[PDB]
Amino acid sequence: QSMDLQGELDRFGGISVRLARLDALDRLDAAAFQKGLQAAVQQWRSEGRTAVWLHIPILQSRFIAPAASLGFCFHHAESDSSTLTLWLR
Amino acid sequence: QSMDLQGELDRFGGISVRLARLDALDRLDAAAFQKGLQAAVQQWRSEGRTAVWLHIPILQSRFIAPAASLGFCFHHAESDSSTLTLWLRE
Repeated sequence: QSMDLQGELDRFGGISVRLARLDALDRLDAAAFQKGLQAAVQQWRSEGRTAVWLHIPILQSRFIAPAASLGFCFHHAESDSSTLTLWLR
Repeated sequence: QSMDLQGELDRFGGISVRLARLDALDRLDAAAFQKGLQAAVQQWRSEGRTAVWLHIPILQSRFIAPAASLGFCFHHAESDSSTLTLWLRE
């Protein structure tokens, strides 16, 4: 198998990933994340999820560009974190 | 012989740095940017500038965490770019 992103389903059929839960110790390599996020996104499409949300603390921003390469864009940012989203259907 | 960050002086005595300008070909190493940013801020602080605003296209987000390590925080982030800031007047 492969990387468990610990996605939380919301009431609108969407799914949320927080990097503070997934990589609590800030030890996760960006390329490995890209690989896990790519595989997760493929899975979440074929189960008819509506959207994916990625919440990324500022010091963990290494995860943004690889997410972006997969379609994610900025929704908003607080001073110390950002939230990215990918619309699915 | 420090790296030129190609800062743009605004009308309020602050500096804008735009990664679309500084690294148009998307070839600049994140660590090299950090070292250059650090030095640039020393210079800007010494010359009494107001603040720094960093504009960073989304695919170039490797530059954020290093900026953050020097005290920058998000100002705004939407769509395919984000903006970071560091207030210099203490």
